Amino acid sequence: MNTVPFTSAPIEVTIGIDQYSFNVKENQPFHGIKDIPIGHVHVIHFQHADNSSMRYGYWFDCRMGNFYIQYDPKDGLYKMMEERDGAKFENIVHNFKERQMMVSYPKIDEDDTWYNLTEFVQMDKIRKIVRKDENQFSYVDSSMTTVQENELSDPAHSLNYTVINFKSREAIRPGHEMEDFLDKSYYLNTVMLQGIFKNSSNYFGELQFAFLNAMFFGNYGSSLQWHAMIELICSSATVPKHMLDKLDEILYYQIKTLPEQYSDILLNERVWNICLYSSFQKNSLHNTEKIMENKYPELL
Amino acid sequence: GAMNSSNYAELFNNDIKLFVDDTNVYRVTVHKTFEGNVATKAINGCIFTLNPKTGHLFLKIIHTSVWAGQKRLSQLAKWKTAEEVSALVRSLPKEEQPKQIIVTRKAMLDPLEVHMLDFPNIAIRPTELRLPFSAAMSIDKLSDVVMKATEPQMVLFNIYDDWLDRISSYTAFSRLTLLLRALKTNEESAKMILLSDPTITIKSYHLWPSFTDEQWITIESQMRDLILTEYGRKYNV
Ligand SMILES: O=C(O)CCS(=O)(=O)Cc1cccc(Br)c1
Ligand SMILES: O=C(O)CCS(=O)(=O)Cc1cccc(Br)c1
Repeated sequence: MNTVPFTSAPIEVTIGIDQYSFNVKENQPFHGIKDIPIGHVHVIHFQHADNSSMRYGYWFDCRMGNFYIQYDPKDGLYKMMEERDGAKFENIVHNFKERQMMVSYPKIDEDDTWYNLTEFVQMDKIRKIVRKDENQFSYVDSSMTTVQENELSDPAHSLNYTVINFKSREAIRPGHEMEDFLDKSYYLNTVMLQGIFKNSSNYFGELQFAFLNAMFFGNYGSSLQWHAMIELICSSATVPKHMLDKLDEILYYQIKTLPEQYSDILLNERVWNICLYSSFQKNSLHNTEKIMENKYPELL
Repeated sequence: GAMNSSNYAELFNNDIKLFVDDTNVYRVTVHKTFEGNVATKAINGCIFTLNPKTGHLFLKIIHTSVWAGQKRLSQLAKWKTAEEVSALVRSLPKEEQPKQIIVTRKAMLDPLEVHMLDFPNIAIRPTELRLPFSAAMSIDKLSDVVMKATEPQMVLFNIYDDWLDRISSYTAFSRLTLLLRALKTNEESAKMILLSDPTITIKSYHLWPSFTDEQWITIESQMRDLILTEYGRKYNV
Protein backbone atom coordinates (compact mmCIF):
# COMPACT_ATOMS: atom_id res chain seq x y z
CA MET A 1 0.00 0.00 0.00
CA ASN A 2 0.98 3.68 -0.51
CA THR A 3 0.38 7.12 0.87
CA VAL A 4 -0.17 10.77 0.08
CA PRO A 5 1.14 13.10 3.31
CA PHE A 6 -0.01 16.74 3.76
CA THR A 7 2.29 19.27 5.54
CA SER A 8 -1.03 20.70 6.88
CA ALA A 9 -4.64 21.73 6.23
CA PRO A 10 -4.74 25.53 6.67
CA ILE A 11 -8.06 26.13 4.95
CA GLU A 12 -11.30 24.23 5.42
CA VAL A 13 -11.75 22.00 2.47
CA THR A 14 -13.68 19.05 1.13
CA ILE A 15 -11.10 16.46 -0.02
CA GLY A 16 -11.88 13.79 -2.63
CA ILE A 17 -9.69 10.60 -3.28
CA ASP A 18 -11.20 8.66 -6.20
CA GLN A 19 -15.03 8.26 -5.39
CA TYR A 20 -14.71 8.98 -1.58
CA SER A 21 -15.45 12.48 -0.16
CA PHE A 22 -14.77 13.79 3.45
CA ASN A 23 -14.42 17.28 5.07
CA VAL A 24 -11.38 18.87 6.76
CA LYS A 25 -11.79 21.84 9.09
CA GLU A 26 -9.58 24.93 9.09
CA ASN A 27 -6.33 23.86 10.78
CA GLN A 28 -7.54 20.43 11.87
CA PRO A 29 -4.49 18.15 12.39
CA PHE A 30 -4.83 16.34 9.08
CA HIS A 31 -1.61 14.94 7.50
CA GLY A 32 -3.00 12.86 4.63
CA ILE A 33 -4.40 9.62 3.13
CA LYS A 34 -2.82 6.12 3.64
CA ASP A 35 -3.54 2.60 2.29
CA ILE A 36 -4.18 3.84 -1.26
CA PRO A 37 -4.44 0.65 -3.38
CA ILE A 38 -1.38 0.21 -5.58
CA GLY A 39 -2.25 -0.81 -9.13
CA HIS A 40 -4.58 1.98 -10.26
CA VAL A 41 -4.33 5.63 -11.24
CA HIS A 42 -5.88 7.84 -8.60
CA VAL A 43 -7.24 11.28 -8.33
CA ILE A 44 -7.11 13.53 -5.26
CA HIS A 45 -9.41 16.54 -5.59
CA PHE A 46 -10.48 19.64 -3.65
CA GLN A 47 -13.38 21.97 -3.03
CA HIS A 48 -12.66 24.79 -0.63
CA ALA A 49 -15.40 25.28 1.97
CA ASP A 50 -15.22 29.00 1.48
CA ASN A 51 -15.10 29.22 -2.33
CA SER A 52 -16.86 26.50 -4.33
CA SER A 53 -15.41 28.20 -7.43
CA MET A 54 -12.85 25.87 -8.99
CA ARG A 55 -12.96 22.27 -8.03
CA TYR A 56 -9.39 21.13 -8.87
CA GLY A 57 -7.34 17.99 -8.38
CA TYR A 58 -4.48 15.72 -9.24
CA TRP A 59 -4.24 12.54 -11.28
CA PHE A 60 -1.32 10.42 -10.07
CA ASP A 61 0.04 6.89 -9.82
CA CYS A 62 1.86 5.88 -6.64
CA ARG A 63 4.22 3.61 -8.51
CA MET A 64 5.77 6.64 -10.31
CA GLY A 65 7.10 8.56 -7.29
CA ASN A 66 6.49 9.78 -3.75
CA PHE A 67 3.94 12.58 -3.78
CA TYR A 68 2.62 14.95 -1.11
CA ILE A 69 0.28 17.87 -0.78
CA GLN A 70 1.20 21.28 0.70
CA TYR A 71 -1.07 24.34 0.66
CA ASP A 72 0.37 27.31 -1.22
CA PRO A 73 -0.92 30.55 0.37
CA LYS A 74 0.19 32.69 -2.63
CA ASP A 75 -1.69 30.78 -5.37
CA GLY A 76 -4.38 29.78 -2.86
CA LEU A 77 -4.56 26.09 -3.49
CA TYR A 78 -3.43 22.66 -2.35
CA LYS A 79 -0.54 21.75 -4.63
CA MET A 80 0.82 18.34 -5.37
CA MET A 81 4.61 17.91 -5.22
CA GLU A 82 7.14 15.09 -5.48
CA GLU A 83 9.68 14.42 -2.69
CA ARG A 84 12.85 12.94 -4.30
CA ASP A 85 14.36 12.01 -0.89
CA GLY A 86 12.69 8.60 -0.48
CA ALA A 87 14.16 8.26 3.11
CA LYS A 88 12.95 11.81 4.20
CA PHE A 89 9.53 10.58 2.94
CA GLU A 90 9.15 7.20 4.73
CA ASN A 91 10.37 8.90 7.97
CA ILE A 92 7.74 11.68 7.69
CA VAL A 93 4.93 9.27 6.71
CA HIS A 94 5.80 6.85 9.55
CA ASN A 95 5.64 9.69 12.10
CA PHE A 96 2.16 10.80 10.92
CA LYS A 97 1.03 7.13 10.66
CA GLU A 98 2.32 6.51 14.23
CA ARG A 99 0.42 9.60 15.45
CA GLN A 100 -2.64 8.40 13.44
CA MET A 101 -3.02 11.75 11.67
CA MET A 102 -3.98 10.04 8.39
CA VAL A 103 -7.49 8.96 7.19
CA SER A 104 -7.55 5.42 5.74
CA TYR A 105 -8.66 4.72 2.09
CA PRO A 106 -11.06 1.87 2.94
CA LYS A 107 -10.31 -0.64 0.14
CA ILE A 108 -13.40 -3.00 0.29
CA ASP A 109 -12.86 -6.63 -1.00
CA GLU A 110 -16.45 -6.86 -2.49
CA ASP A 111 -16.18 -3.42 -4.27
CA ASP A 112 -14.73 -3.09 -7.79
CA THR A 113 -16.11 0.40 -8.48
CA TRP A 114 -12.76 2.14 -8.93
CA TYR A 115 -11.29 -0.68 -11.03
CA ASN A 116 -14.47 -0.68 -13.17
CA LEU A 117 -14.22 3.11 -13.77
CA THR A 118 -10.50 3.23 -14.55
CA GLU A 119 -9.84 -0.17 -16.25
CA PHE A 120 -8.40 1.39 -19.37
CA VAL A 121 -6.90 4.47 -17.81
CA GLN A 122 -3.08 4.80 -17.76
CA MET A 123 -1.06 7.69 -16.33
CA ASP A 124 1.04 7.81 -19.49
CA LYS A 125 -1.99 8.62 -21.61
CA ILE A 126 -3.31 11.16 -19.10
CA ARG A 127 0.00 13.05 -19.40
CA LYS A 128 -0.52 13.46 -23.16
CA ILE A 129 -3.99 14.94 -22.66
CA VAL A 130 -2.78 17.19 -19.79
CA ARG A 131 0.57 18.68 -20.82
CA LYS A 132 2.92 19.57 -17.94
CA ASP A 133 6.03 17.46 -18.42
CA GLU A 134 8.23 18.40 -15.44
CA ASN A 135 5.67 16.62 -13.23
CA GLN A 136 4.68 12.93 -12.99
CA PHE A 137 1.22 13.98 -11.89
CA SER A 138 -1.45 15.92 -13.79
CA TYR A 139 -3.51 18.93 -12.65
CA VAL A 140 -7.13 19.40 -13.81
CA ASP A 141 -9.95 21.74 -12.76
CA SER A 142 -13.51 22.94 -13.44
CA SER A 143 -12.65 25.55 -16.05
CA MET A 144 -9.86 24.02 -18.15
CA THR A 145 -10.96 24.14 -21.81
CA THR A 146 -10.35 21.44 -24.40
CA VAL A 147 -8.40 21.86 -27.66
CA GLN A 148 -11.68 21.55 -29.58
CA GLU A 149 -13.35 24.22 -27.42
CA ASN A 150 -10.40 26.56 -28.20
CA GLU A 151 -11.19 26.20 -31.90
CA LEU A 152 -14.68 27.77 -31.66
CA SER A 153 -7.80 30.54 -24.47
CA ASP A 154 -4.29 29.68 -23.21
CA PRO A 155 -2.98 26.45 -24.82
CA ALA A 156 -0.69 25.55 -21.89
CA HIS A 157 -3.70 24.99 -19.61
CA SER A 158 -5.91 22.93 -21.90
CA LEU A 159 -7.13 19.34 -22.22
CA ASN A 160 -5.85 17.74 -25.45
CA TYR A 161 -8.60 15.24 -26.01
CA THR A 162 -8.83 13.64 -29.44
CA VAL A 163 -11.04 15.99 -31.45
CA ILE A 164 -14.22 14.38 -32.82
CA ASN A 165 -16.47 16.23 -35.30
CA PHE A 166 -19.03 14.37 -37.39
CA LYS A 167 -19.17 17.11 -39.99
CA SER A 168 -15.49 17.34 -40.84
CA ARG A 169 -13.37 16.11 -43.70
CA GLU A 170 -11.69 13.67 -41.34
CA ALA A 171 -14.99 11.94 -40.59
CA ILE A 172 -16.31 11.95 -44.19
CA ARG A 173 -14.66 10.36 -47.24
CA PRO A 174 -15.11 12.31 -50.48
CA GLY A 175 -17.58 10.37 -52.55
CA HIS A 176 -19.01 8.63 -49.52
CA GLU A 177 -20.77 11.65 -47.95
CA MET A 178 -24.10 9.99 -47.23
CA GLU A 179 -22.58 6.63 -46.36
CA ASP A 180 -20.08 7.99 -43.86
CA PHE A 181 -22.48 10.48 -42.34
CA LEU A 182 -25.27 7.94 -41.53
CA ASP A 183 -22.86 5.08 -40.63
CA LYS A 184 -19.73 6.27 -38.85
CA SER A 185 -17.86 2.96 -38.97
CA TYR A 186 -15.16 4.36 -41.28
CA TYR A 187 -14.49 7.18 -38.80
CA LEU A 188 -14.57 4.84 -35.79
CA ASN A 189 -12.53 1.91 -37.08
CA THR A 190 -10.13 3.26 -39.69
CA VAL A 191 -9.62 6.89 -38.68
CA MET A 192 -9.84 6.70 -34.88
CA LEU A 193 -9.18 3.09 -33.80
CA GLN A 194 -6.62 1.99 -36.42
CA GLY A 195 -5.33 5.52 -37.09
CA ILE A 196 -5.18 7.61 -33.90
CA PHE A 197 -5.74 5.38 -30.91
CA LYS A 198 -4.21 2.19 -32.46
CA ASN A 199 -6.42 0.01 -30.21
CA SER A 200 -9.74 0.03 -28.33
CA SER A 201 -8.09 0.17 -24.93
CA ASN A 202 -6.58 3.62 -25.49
CA TYR A 203 -10.01 4.81 -26.86
CA PHE A 204 -11.75 3.51 -23.74
CA GLY A 205 -9.07 5.09 -21.54
CA GLU A 206 -9.72 8.57 -22.92
CA LEU A 207 -13.51 8.02 -22.76
CA GLN A 208 -13.26 6.94 -19.04
CA PHE A 209 -10.84 9.79 -18.19
CA ALA A 210 -13.18 12.23 -19.91
CA PHE A 211 -16.18 10.99 -17.77
CA LEU A 212 -14.20 11.20 -14.52
CA ASN A 213 -13.09 14.73 -15.29
CA ALA A 214 -16.71 15.74 -15.94
CA MET A 215 -17.99 14.02 -12.80
CA PHE A 216 -15.30 15.00 -10.33
CA PHE A 217 -14.60 18.63 -11.54
CA GLY A 218 -17.76 19.43 -13.46
CA ASN A 219 -15.59 20.03 -16.54
CA TYR A 220 -17.99 20.86 -19.34
CA GLY A 221 -15.50 20.07 -22.13
CA SER A 222 -14.75 16.64 -20.73
CA SER A 223 -18.48 15.87 -20.58
CA LEU A 224 -18.73 16.81 -24.28
CA GLN A 225 -15.80 14.56 -25.06
CA TRP A 226 -17.37 11.60 -23.16
CA HIS A 227 -20.67 11.91 -25.10
CA ALA A 228 -18.87 12.44 -28.44
CA MET A 229 -16.98 9.20 -27.93
CA ILE A 230 -20.11 7.22 -26.95
CA GLU A 231 -21.97 8.63 -29.91
CA LEU A 232 -19.25 7.68 -32.43
CA ILE A 233 -19.42 3.99 -31.44
CA CYS A 234 -23.23 3.86 -31.14
CA SER A 235 -23.57 5.54 -34.54
CA SER A 236 -21.37 2.96 -36.31
CA ALA A 237 -23.03 -0.10 -37.89
CA THR A 238 -19.77 -2.11 -37.65
CA VAL A 239 -17.99 -2.42 -34.30
CA PRO A 240 -16.07 -5.48 -33.00
CA LYS A 241 -18.41 -7.46 -30.76
CA HIS A 242 -15.81 -7.25 -27.97
CA MET A 243 -15.92 -3.44 -28.01
CA LEU A 244 -19.68 -3.38 -27.55
CA ASP A 245 -19.71 -5.82 -24.69
CA LYS A 246 -16.99 -3.82 -22.96
CA LEU A 247 -18.60 -0.46 -23.73
CA ASP A 248 -21.80 -1.73 -22.17
CA GLU A 249 -19.93 -2.54 -18.94
CA ILE A 250 -18.09 0.76 -18.88
CA LEU A 251 -21.20 2.91 -19.16
CA TYR A 252 -23.07 0.78 -16.68
CA TYR A 253 -20.63 1.58 -13.91
CA GLN A 254 -20.48 5.19 -14.96
CA ILE A 255 -24.24 5.44 -14.76
CA LYS A 256 -24.18 3.53 -11.47
CA THR A 257 -21.65 5.89 -9.92
CA LEU A 258 -23.10 9.21 -11.10
CA PRO A 259 -24.68 11.22 -8.25
CA GLU A 260 -28.45 11.26 -8.76
CA GLN A 261 -28.57 15.05 -8.17
CA TYR A 262 -26.12 15.74 -11.04
CA SER A 263 -27.76 13.82 -13.91
CA ASP A 264 -29.67 16.82 -15.34
CA ILE A 265 -26.40 18.52 -16.37
CA LEU A 266 -23.95 15.63 -16.94
CA LEU A 267 -26.21 13.55 -19.18
CA ASN A 268 -27.30 14.80 -22.57
CA GLU A 269 -30.85 13.62 -23.36
CA ARG A 270 -30.29 13.55 -27.12
CA VAL A 271 -27.15 11.45 -27.06
CA TRP A 272 -28.52 8.78 -24.71
CA ASN A 273 -31.98 8.43 -26.29
CA ILE A 274 -30.35 8.16 -29.73
CA CYS A 275 -27.80 5.65 -28.48
CA LEU A 276 -30.24 3.49 -26.56
CA TYR A 277 -33.30 3.50 -28.84
CA SER A 278 -32.47 4.72 -32.42
CA SER A 279 -28.77 4.08 -33.19
CA PHE A 280 -27.26 1.02 -34.84
CA GLN A 281 -26.32 -0.32 -31.35
CA LYS A 282 -29.79 0.20 -29.79
CA ASN A 283 -29.98 -3.52 -28.91
CA SER A 284 -26.39 -3.84 -27.83
CA LEU A 285 -26.31 -2.11 -24.44
CA HIS A 286 -28.67 -4.20 -22.28
CA ASN A 287 -27.01 -3.48 -18.97
CA THR A 288 -26.66 0.22 -19.58
CA GLU A 289 -30.21 0.39 -20.87
CA LYS A 290 -31.56 -1.40 -17.78
CA ILE A 291 -29.82 0.84 -15.28
CA MET A 292 -30.72 4.02 -17.23
CA GLU A 293 -34.43 3.08 -17.39
CA ASN A 294 -34.69 2.09 -13.74
CA LYS A 295 -32.63 4.99 -12.39
CA TYR A 296 -33.26 7.97 -14.68
CA PRO A 297 -36.50 7.10 -16.48
CA GLU A 298 -37.15 10.85 -16.32
CA LEU A 299 -34.49 11.41 -18.99
CA LEU A 300 -36.44 9.28 -21.50
CA GLY B 1 -28.55 31.43 -39.71
CA ALA B 2 -32.06 31.49 -41.13
CA MET B 3 -33.55 33.88 -43.68
CA ASN B 4 -36.81 35.73 -43.01
CA SER B 5 -38.87 38.90 -43.46
CA SER B 6 -36.37 41.03 -41.54
CA ASN B 7 -33.41 40.44 -43.87
CA TYR B 8 -35.55 40.08 -47.02
CA ALA B 9 -33.49 42.62 -49.02
CA GLU B 10 -30.36 40.46 -48.65
CA LEU B 11 -31.61 38.24 -51.53
CA PHE B 12 -31.12 41.12 -53.95
CA ASN B 13 -27.76 42.52 -52.85
CA ASN B 14 -24.64 41.67 -54.85
CA ASP B 15 -23.46 38.50 -53.13
CA ILE B 16 -24.13 35.51 -55.33
CA LYS B 17 -26.78 33.29 -53.71
CA LEU B 18 -28.92 30.35 -54.75
CA PHE B 19 -32.10 28.77 -53.53
CA VAL B 20 -32.34 24.94 -53.63
CA ASP B 21 -35.75 23.27 -53.54
CA ASP B 22 -35.84 19.43 -53.44
CA THR B 23 -39.63 18.92 -53.31
CA ASN B 24 -39.91 17.64 -56.91
CA VAL B 25 -36.78 15.52 -56.81
CA TYR B 26 -38.43 12.15 -55.91
CA ARG B 27 -41.92 11.83 -57.38
CA VAL B 28 -44.22 8.80 -57.22
CA THR B 29 -47.69 7.74 -58.23
CA VAL B 30 -49.52 5.35 -55.91
CA HIS B 31 -51.67 2.52 -57.36
CA LYS B 32 -53.23 -0.78 -56.34
CA THR B 33 -51.52 -4.02 -57.36
CA PHE B 34 -53.37 -6.99 -58.82
CA GLU B 35 -53.30 -8.69 -55.41
CA GLY B 36 -54.79 -5.57 -53.82
CA ASN B 37 -51.61 -4.18 -52.29
CA VAL B 38 -50.27 -0.69 -53.00
CA ALA B 39 -47.19 -0.05 -55.07
CA THR B 40 -45.42 3.18 -56.09
CA LYS B 41 -44.21 4.07 -59.53
CA ALA B 42 -41.63 6.82 -59.76
CA ILE B 43 -41.55 9.45 -62.45
CA ASN B 44 -38.90 11.91 -63.51
CA GLY B 45 -38.22 14.84 -61.14
CA CYS B 46 -35.99 17.85 -60.92
CA ILE B 47 -33.83 19.90 -58.55
CA PHE B 48 -34.88 23.60 -58.63
CA THR B 49 -31.81 25.80 -58.15
CA LEU B 50 -32.44 29.51 -58.60
CA ASN B 51 -30.44 32.72 -58.40
CA PRO B 52 -33.04 35.17 -57.05
CA LYS B 53 -31.09 38.22 -58.31
CA THR B 54 -30.67 37.20 -61.97
CA GLY B 55 -33.51 34.71 -62.46
CA HIS B 56 -31.10 32.02 -63.68
CA LEU B 57 -32.62 28.57 -63.04
CA PHE B 58 -30.35 25.48 -62.99
CA LEU B 59 -32.95 22.77 -63.57
CA LYS B 60 -31.27 19.46 -62.88
CA ILE B 61 -33.53 16.75 -64.28
CA ILE B 62 -33.73 13.59 -62.16
CA HIS B 63 -34.37 10.57 -64.33
CA THR B 64 -36.19 7.63 -62.75
CA SER B 65 -33.27 5.29 -63.52
CA VAL B 66 -31.43 7.01 -60.66
CA TRP B 67 -33.67 5.21 -58.23
CA ALA B 68 -33.32 1.68 -59.61
CA GLY B 69 -32.56 -0.84 -56.95
CA GLN B 70 -32.02 1.80 -54.28
CA LYS B 71 -33.53 1.71 -50.76
CA ARG B 72 -34.93 4.50 -48.56
CA LEU B 73 -35.71 6.73 -51.54
CA SER B 74 -37.04 9.85 -49.78
CA GLN B 75 -33.81 9.97 -47.78
CA LEU B 76 -31.52 9.30 -50.72
CA ALA B 77 -33.30 12.09 -52.64
CA LYS B 78 -31.94 14.66 -50.13
CA TRP B 79 -28.41 13.31 -50.51
CA LYS B 80 -28.73 13.11 -54.34
CA THR B 81 -29.86 16.76 -54.36
CA ALA B 82 -26.88 17.76 -52.17
CA GLU B 83 -24.43 15.94 -54.51
CA GLU B 84 -25.93 17.54 -57.63
CA VAL B 85 -25.79 21.06 -56.08
CA SER B 86 -22.18 20.43 -54.97
CA ALA B 87 -21.19 19.26 -58.46
CA LEU B 88 -22.86 22.33 -59.97
CA VAL B 89 -21.02 24.71 -57.66
CA ARG B 90 -17.77 22.91 -58.59
CA SER B 91 -18.47 23.29 -62.30
CA LEU B 92 -18.88 27.06 -61.93
CA PRO B 93 -15.86 29.29 -62.16
CA LYS B 94 -14.85 30.65 -58.79
CA GLU B 95 -16.20 34.13 -59.36
CA GLU B 96 -19.56 32.57 -60.29
CA GLN B 97 -19.84 30.38 -57.20
CA PRO B 98 -22.48 31.38 -54.64
CA LYS B 99 -21.52 32.91 -51.34
CA GLN B 100 -24.75 31.48 -49.84
CA ILE B 101 -26.99 28.53 -50.56
CA ILE B 102 -30.51 28.76 -49.00
CA VAL B 103 -32.45 25.49 -48.79
CA THR B 104 -36.19 25.63 -48.70
CA ARG B 105 -36.64 22.72 -46.27
CA LYS B 106 -34.57 22.03 -43.19
CA ALA B 107 -33.96 18.33 -43.97
CA MET B 108 -31.54 19.48 -46.73
CA LEU B 109 -29.15 21.30 -44.40
CA ASP B 110 -26.96 18.39 -43.25
CA PRO B 111 -26.77 16.58 -46.64
CA LEU B 112 -25.69 19.83 -48.27
CA GLU B 113 -23.29 20.86 -45.52
CA VAL B 114 -21.55 17.44 -45.69
CA HIS B 115 -21.28 17.57 -49.48
CA MET B 116 -19.96 21.13 -49.29
CA LEU B 117 -17.30 20.57 -46.64
CA ASP B 118 -14.78 21.47 -49.41
CA PHE B 119 -16.37 24.94 -49.55
CA PRO B 120 -16.04 26.33 -46.00
CA ASN B 121 -16.72 29.93 -47.06
CA ILE B 122 -20.14 29.08 -48.60
CA ALA B 123 -22.90 29.54 -46.07
CA ILE B 124 -25.65 26.93 -46.06
CA ARG B 125 -28.87 28.37 -44.58
CA PRO B 126 -32.53 27.60 -44.02
CA THR B 127 -35.34 30.15 -44.57
CA GLU B 128 -38.46 30.86 -42.58
CA LEU B 129 -40.21 31.91 -45.78
CA ARG B 130 -42.79 29.53 -47.20
CA LEU B 131 -41.79 29.61 -50.82
CA PRO B 132 -44.09 28.11 -53.43
CA PHE B 133 -41.28 26.53 -55.51
CA SER B 134 -42.97 23.12 -55.51
CA ALA B 135 -45.31 24.59 -58.16
CA ALA B 136 -42.49 24.87 -60.67
CA MET B 137 -43.86 21.69 -62.32
CA SER B 138 -47.08 23.67 -63.05
CA ILE B 139 -45.02 25.69 -65.58
CA ASP B 140 -45.69 23.84 -68.77
CA LYS B 141 -42.34 24.09 -70.50
CA LEU B 142 -40.55 22.91 -67.34
CA SER B 143 -43.04 20.07 -66.82
CA ASP B 144 -42.51 19.16 -70.50
CA VAL B 145 -38.68 18.86 -70.44
CA VAL B 146 -38.80 16.94 -67.17
CA MET B 147 -41.32 14.35 -68.39
CA LYS B 148 -39.69 14.02 -71.82
CA ALA B 149 -36.20 13.38 -70.42
CA THR B 150 -34.69 9.96 -71.21
CA GLU B 151 -31.53 10.59 -69.22
CA PRO B 152 -30.09 12.87 -66.50
CA GLN B 153 -29.91 16.35 -67.97
CA MET B 154 -29.20 19.90 -66.81
CA VAL B 155 -31.39 22.52 -68.49
CA LEU B 156 -30.83 26.27 -68.00
CA PHE B 157 -33.66 28.83 -67.93
CA ASN B 158 -34.37 32.40 -66.90
CA ILE B 159 -37.56 32.13 -64.85
CA TYR B 160 -38.00 35.91 -65.21
CA ASP B 161 -38.05 35.80 -69.08
CA ASP B 162 -37.07 39.43 -69.92
CA TRP B 163 -38.64 41.14 -66.90
CA LEU B 164 -35.43 42.64 -65.53
CA ASP B 165 -35.25 45.00 -68.52
CA ARG B 166 -38.25 46.75 -67.00
CA ILE B 167 -38.35 45.98 -63.24
CA SER B 168 -36.05 45.24 -60.32
CA SER B 169 -35.12 41.75 -59.13
CA TYR B 170 -37.05 42.44 -55.94
CA THR B 171 -40.28 42.95 -57.98
CA ALA B 172 -39.52 40.08 -60.41
CA PHE B 173 -39.10 37.78 -57.42
CA SER B 174 -42.35 39.07 -55.92
CA ARG B 175 -44.18 38.47 -59.19
CA LEU B 176 -42.70 35.00 -59.57
CA THR B 177 -43.67 34.01 -56.04
CA LEU B 178 -47.19 35.37 -56.49
CA LEU B 179 -47.57 33.52 -59.76
CA LEU B 180 -46.30 30.28 -58.21
CA ARG B 181 -48.41 30.47 -55.08
CA ALA B 182 -51.42 31.00 -57.34
CA LEU B 183 -50.52 27.86 -59.29
CA LYS B 184 -50.05 25.87 -56.08
CA THR B 185 -53.39 26.94 -54.61
CA ASN B 186 -55.59 26.43 -57.69
CA GLU B 187 -53.59 25.43 -60.74
CA GLU B 188 -56.46 25.37 -63.21
CA SER B 189 -57.77 28.82 -62.32
CA ALA B 190 -54.23 30.17 -62.19
CA LYS B 191 -53.62 28.91 -65.75
CA MET B 192 -57.00 30.16 -67.00
CA ILE B 193 -55.98 33.63 -65.78
CA LEU B 194 -52.74 33.40 -67.78
CA LEU B 195 -54.49 32.22 -71.06
CA SER B 196 -58.11 33.64 -70.61
CA ASP B 197 -57.09 36.32 -73.14
CA PRO B 198 -56.14 34.28 -76.29
CA THR B 199 -54.51 37.36 -78.04
CA ILE B 200 -51.53 37.67 -75.55
CA THR B 201 -48.82 35.00 -76.34
CA ILE B 202 -45.72 33.27 -74.84
CA LYS B 203 -42.52 33.71 -76.89
CA SER B 204 -40.91 30.44 -77.76
CA TYR B 205 -37.85 31.46 -75.73
CA HIS B 206 -39.93 32.36 -72.62
CA LEU B 207 -42.03 30.66 -69.95
CA TRP B 208 -44.66 33.22 -69.21
CA PRO B 209 -46.75 35.34 -71.63
CA SER B 210 -45.73 38.69 -73.06
CA PHE B 211 -47.77 41.02 -70.84
CA THR B 212 -47.50 44.77 -71.04
CA ASP B 213 -46.79 46.56 -67.77
CA GLU B 214 -50.48 47.44 -67.53
CA GLN B 215 -51.55 43.84 -68.17
CA TRP B 216 -49.14 42.52 -65.54
CA ILE B 217 -50.85 44.72 -62.93
CA THR B 218 -54.20 43.27 -63.92
CA ILE B 219 -52.80 39.72 -63.86
CA GLU B 220 -51.15 40.33 -60.51
CA SER B 221 -54.52 41.62 -59.24
CA GLN B 222 -56.35 38.53 -60.53
CA MET B 223 -53.82 36.14 -58.93
CA ARG B 224 -54.21 37.91 -55.56
CA ASP B 225 -58.00 37.65 -55.94
CA LEU B 226 -57.62 33.93 -56.72
CA ILE B 227 -55.52 33.25 -53.61
CA LEU B 228 -58.03 35.26 -51.57
CA THR B 229 -60.93 33.41 -53.19
CA GLU B 230 -59.37 30.03 -52.36
CA TYR B 231 -58.62 31.09 -48.80
CA GLY B 232 -62.34 31.90 -48.31
CA ARG B 233 -63.50 28.71 -50.01
CA LYS B 234 -61.10 26.81 -47.78
CA TYR B 235 -62.04 28.27 -44.39
CA ASN B 236 -65.60 29.34 -45.27
CA VAL B 237 -65.40 33.20 -45.12
O1 LIG C 1 10.08 22.90 2.13
C1 LIG C 1 8.95 22.65 2.55
O2 LIG C 1 8.12 23.44 2.97
C2 LIG C 1 8.56 21.20 2.54
C3 LIG C 1 9.72 20.19 2.70
S1 LIG C 1 9.05 18.93 3.33
O3 LIG C 1 8.29 19.32 4.37
O4 LIG C 1 9.77 17.89 3.40
C4 LIG C 1 7.92 18.50 2.03
C5 LIG C 1 7.30 17.06 2.03
C6 LIG C 1 8.08 15.96 1.99
C7 LIG C 1 7.57 14.76 2.44
C8 LIG C 1 6.28 14.65 2.98
C9 LIG C 1 5.54 15.78 2.97
BR1 LIG C 1 3.98 15.89 4.07
C10 LIG C 1 5.97 16.91 2.40
O1 LIG D 1 -20.45 8.83 0.04
C1 LIG D 1 -19.29 9.17 0.07
O2 LIG D 1 -18.56 9.46 -0.89
C2 LIG D 1 -18.71 9.24 1.48
C3 LIG D 1 -18.20 7.90 2.00
S1 LIG D 1 -16.85 8.41 2.56
O3 LIG D 1 -17.12 9.32 3.58
O4 LIG D 1 -16.12 8.69 1.40
C4 LIG D 1 -15.98 7.16 3.43
C5 LIG D 1 -14.63 7.69 3.81
C6 LIG D 1 -14.55 8.39 4.96
C7 LIG D 1 -13.39 9.04 5.29
C8 LIG D 1 -12.29 8.99 4.47
C9 LIG D 1 -12.37 8.26 3.33
BR1 LIG D 1 -10.81 8.24 2.21
C10 LIG D 1 -13.51 7.58 2.97
